Amino acid sequence: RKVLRDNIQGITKPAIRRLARRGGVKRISGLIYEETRGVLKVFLENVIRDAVTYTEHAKRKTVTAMDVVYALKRQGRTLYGFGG
Amino acid sequence: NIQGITKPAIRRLARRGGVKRISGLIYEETRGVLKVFLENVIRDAVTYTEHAKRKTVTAMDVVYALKRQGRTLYGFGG
Amino acid sequence: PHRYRPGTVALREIRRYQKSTELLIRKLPFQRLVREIAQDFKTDLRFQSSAVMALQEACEAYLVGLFEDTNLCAIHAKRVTIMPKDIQLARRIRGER
Amino acid sequence: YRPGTVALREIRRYQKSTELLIRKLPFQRLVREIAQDFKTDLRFQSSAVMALQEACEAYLVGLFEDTNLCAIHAKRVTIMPKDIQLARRIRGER
Amino acid sequence: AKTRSSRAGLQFPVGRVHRLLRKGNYSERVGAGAPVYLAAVLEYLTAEILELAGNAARDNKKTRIIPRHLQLAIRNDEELNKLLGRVTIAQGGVLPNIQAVLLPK
Amino acid sequence: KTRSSRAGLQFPVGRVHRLLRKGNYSERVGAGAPVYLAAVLEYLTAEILELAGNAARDNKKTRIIPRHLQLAIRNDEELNKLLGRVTIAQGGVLPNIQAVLLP
Amino acid sequence: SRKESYSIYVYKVLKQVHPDTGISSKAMGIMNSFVNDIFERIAGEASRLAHYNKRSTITSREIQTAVRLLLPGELAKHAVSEGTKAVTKYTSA
Amino acid sequence: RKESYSIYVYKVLKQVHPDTGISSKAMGIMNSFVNDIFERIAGEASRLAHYNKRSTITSREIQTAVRLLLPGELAKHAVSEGTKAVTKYTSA
DNA sequence: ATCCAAATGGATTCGAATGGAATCATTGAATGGAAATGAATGGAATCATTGGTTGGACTCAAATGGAATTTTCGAACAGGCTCAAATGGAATCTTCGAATGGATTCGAATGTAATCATTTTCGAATGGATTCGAATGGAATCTGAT
DNA sequence: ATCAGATTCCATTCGAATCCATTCGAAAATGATTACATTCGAATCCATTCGAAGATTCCATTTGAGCCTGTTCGAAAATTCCATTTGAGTCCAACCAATGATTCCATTCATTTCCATTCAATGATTCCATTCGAATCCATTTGGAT
Repeated sequence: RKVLRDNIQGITKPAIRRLARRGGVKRISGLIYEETRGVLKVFLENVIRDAVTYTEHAKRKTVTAMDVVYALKRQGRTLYGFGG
Repeated sequence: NIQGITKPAIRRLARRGGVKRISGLIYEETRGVLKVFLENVIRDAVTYTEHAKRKTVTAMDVVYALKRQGRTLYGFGG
Repeated sequence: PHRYRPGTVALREIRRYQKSTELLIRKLPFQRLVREIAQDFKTDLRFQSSAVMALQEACEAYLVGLFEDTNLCAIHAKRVTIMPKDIQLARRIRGER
Repeated sequence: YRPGTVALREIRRYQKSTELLIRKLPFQRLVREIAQDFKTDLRFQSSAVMALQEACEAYLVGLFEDTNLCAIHAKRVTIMPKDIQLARRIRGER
Repeated sequence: AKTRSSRAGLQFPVGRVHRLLRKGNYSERVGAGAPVYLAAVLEYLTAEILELAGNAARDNKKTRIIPRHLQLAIRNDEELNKLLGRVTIAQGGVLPNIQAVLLPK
Repeated sequence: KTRSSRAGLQFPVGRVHRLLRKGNYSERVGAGAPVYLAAVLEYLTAEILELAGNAARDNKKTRIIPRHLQLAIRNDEELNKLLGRVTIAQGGVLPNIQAVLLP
Repeated sequence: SRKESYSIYVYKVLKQVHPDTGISSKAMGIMNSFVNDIFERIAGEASRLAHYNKRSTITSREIQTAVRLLLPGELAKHAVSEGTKAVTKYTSA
Repeated sequence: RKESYSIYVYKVLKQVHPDTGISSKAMGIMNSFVNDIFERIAGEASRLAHYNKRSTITSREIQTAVRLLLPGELAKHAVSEGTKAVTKYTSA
C-alpha cells in the first residue's frame, strides 16, 4: 500500500470550525487550526497507543472496538455505546 | 469556624502558589472552596469510619476518602 | 447582493451544530489518520470499523469539550476570539501539561 | 519598601519552606464542626487531622497556582474570585 | 421452582449479578443479600435514567429514544450529570448553550 | 534461600506472591508475575531514592526527608507524570515564580 | 457467538416507566454501557470496602456503603431505599 | 505485625546511596509509593486477565500492565529490570 | 417604524432501514444435602484521646498613608468573517479473495493444596548522632536623593 | 548607575534534643514437599471480516476578494491594595488525669460454599411489521438596509 504521510491535514479548516461551533465558539483565530491539529494528534496517539497494547496482549492483529474502549477508560475518558 | 482560617493564613497559601496581589473578595471565595473540599472529603471519610462500626475516624479513613476523590495522599500509610 | 454582518452566521452555526449529533470530521480522512498513527506505532494492523468509529467519537467529544473550556478562557480575558494561548491555558488547568 | 516585592520575597519565603500555612487547629475546630454536621460523638486521630490539613492546603496551593495563571491570562497581576471560579470550572469541580 | 428476581420484586436478574460478582474476583465469597441490594440499585438507576430520557424523547416529538435523548436526560439532571461527569455518550451531542457575552450588542 | 535472591532482588518476592493471591486479583497467580513485579517495585524505589539522594544534598543535609523526595519527583518529568495525581506530605512546591511578575 | 446483555431488563423497565415510548438499538447500547459501568464501580468500591476492614465476604452492608459512597445526594438516598426494601423483601422468602 | 516495606527500601537505599539515609516521614512516603504502585499494577493486570478472560496473572500480564501505566522510557527500563529478574530467577 | 431577501422552522407525504414478535434450541439459574467459615457473641485488658488549666510568645486585627495596578476610555491596526466560483475526493455501492479470528477438540507443564519445620521480620528499647533554632558578621540588596 | 543608609538574607560556628541507629527477643511468614487439579500453550478446520479497487455523483473544500469590528494600542482617571507600626488576642505544647473505645480471643449457630442434576430463562434466528431519514414548502420568521 501507498505510504502514509501527513493525514492530520485531512482534518480541514472547516471541520475544525464546526467542532468549534458545537463547542460554542464564535470567532476562530488563524493560529488555532494548527494548534487544534496539534492537540488532536497528541490525543489520538495516547489512545491509539493504549488501544494497540491491549490488542497485542490479546495476541490479535485486529484492533477491537473493545480495545478502543479499554484504552479510553484507562485515560479517564469513559466511552459509552461501543461496549457491545 | 470557617473564619478561624484567618486572612494571613489564606494569603500565605496564596504565596506558595506564587501570587503577587490578592483581591478583597478572595478570602471569602477561599473559605468557600476550602469548605466544599473539607466537606466532600470528611463525608466520605466518615462513611469509611462507620462501615467499620468504629466511631473514631482513623487517618487511614481520610486517606481512603482522598483516594476515592482522586486526590491521593502519601505518608499516612496509604 | 446581501452580506450578513460579521459574526451572525457564526451564531447561526453554533445553534446549527449544537442541535445536531452528527460526526463533524469527515470520516475517511480521519480513518487514514488513524491508520497512520496506528501503523507508525505497529505494523500490519487491521481495524474494526466500530474501532475507528469509537475513536472519532471519543475524539470529537474530547475536542468539543476542550473548545468550550477554551472559549471560557477567551471570555475570561475579555476576548471574543479563541487563541492558542487559551487552548494552552485550558489544557494546563485540565492538567494535561 | 516598595509595593509588591515584599510579595515576591514572601513567595520565596514560603516556597523555600514546607510549613503548614494554616494555624494549628483552628483548622481542626473547623474539621470537627464539619464532621459532626455529618455524625455526632466523633473522635479524630491526631494523624488524621494532620492528614486532612495536609491534603487541604495542598489542594489550596494548587488552586492558587491555577488561579494565578487565570489572573495572568486576563492581563492582570492580581487574583480575583472570577479567576478562582474559572480554574474550578476547567478542573471540572463545577 | 422460584426465581430470585421475583422473590425481591425486581426485573434485574439477581442470580446473574451473583454469578458476575464471583466471576469478577471481588472477594472470595458473596453474601446472599448483596446481589439483591445491587440488582436493586441497578434497576432503580436504569428506571430513573430511562424515564427522564422519555421526557425529552416526547418533547422532540418522537416515539423512541435515540442516544441524543439519553444525553439530554443526563446532562440536564444535576445528580446524574455528576454521576456521569466522566462519561461520553455514543452519538450524544451537546446542550444548546450559548455564552451570554457572545450575543449581539 | 529466598526467591528474592534467586531472582537477585532486595524486595520480598514471597510477600508479593501472597499479597497477590489474597488481594482478589484472580483466582490463580503465575509463578513469574510476583517476581517481575517485585522487580519493578525495587527498581522504582531505587530510581526514586537515587534522584532523591542527589537532590537531597546540593543543600548539605544528611538524609532524605520529605522535601527532598518532593523535589526528586517533581523535577523528573517521567516521575512527575506518573505521580502527577499524588500529593506528597510535607512536600512544598518548586520555587517557580511567573515571569510577568518579576521586576 | 452467543453471550450476555441486560437489554431484556432495560426493555421491561422501559415499559414500566414510559409504556408508550420505544428504544433504538444504539440508545439501548448506551444503557448497556451504563449498567456495566455502574455494576463495576459499585462492586469495586464494595470490594475495596471488605478489604480495608479485612473481611472475606461482600454483604448487602458493603454494597450499601458503596452506593452511599459513589452516588451523589438524593439518588444515593433513593438507591439505599430501593435496595433496603429489595433485601428485606428478599429475606422474607 | 503488621507489615511495612521499610526494610527493603532501606537496603535499596544504601545499596544505591551508601552516602545517605532516610527520615521516617520520607520513609512513610516511600511505603505509600510502593503500595500505590503495587496496587495500580496489580489491578491493571487483573482487568487485563479479565478482558481476555483468563484465570491467571502471568509475567506477561504484569508486563503489559507496566507498559500501560508507566510513561515512555521509564516503562522500557522497567520492563527490562523485571524481564531480567525473571529469567535469572527461572534459571535456578 | 418601513418593503425585501435568504434563511429556519416544523408540518405535510414518500419508499426503506430499523425495531420489536413468535419460535427452537443452548446455557445457566436453581434446587437440595452435606462441607467449611464467618461474624458477632458476650468478656477483657490495653492503647490512644477528650479534657481542662497552664503560662511567653508570636501571630492577628486595625488603621495610617500613598503608590501602582486596574478601569476606562478613545484611537490605530489588522485580522477574520463572509461570499462566490471551481473542483477535489468523500461518500456510497457492490463487488469479491482469505488473512485472521475463533469453537473445540486435545495433554504436557504450571499453580494449589494441606502439611511441616526453619528463619525472616517485626517490635522495643538502648547508645551515638544528625539538624533544628540562635549567634551574629558580611555581602547583598533595595531604593531615597547630589 | 554606583551613592547611600537599613533591613535582610545568607551563611560559619557553636551547645543541644528530638530520632534513628543497631541491637535483641518472640511471632508470623516463607519455603518446601509430595499429591492433586487445572489451564490453558498446541493443533487444526471452519466463518467472520476486513482490505481493496473501480466508478459515478455532488457535497464541501478552497481559495481570494473586501471590509466591518474586534484586538491592541497609549493614555488618563479612580480605587483597591501593599507596607508598616501597635494592640492585644489566642496559640505552641505542656504534660497530665480519666474510662471510653477499641480489639483479641475461645465459643456456636447461621451462613455461604460445593456439586451434581434438571428447569425454566435467555439468546439467536428470521420474520414482516412501523417510525422515520429524505423531500419540498411556504409560514414565520429574522436580517440589515431604506
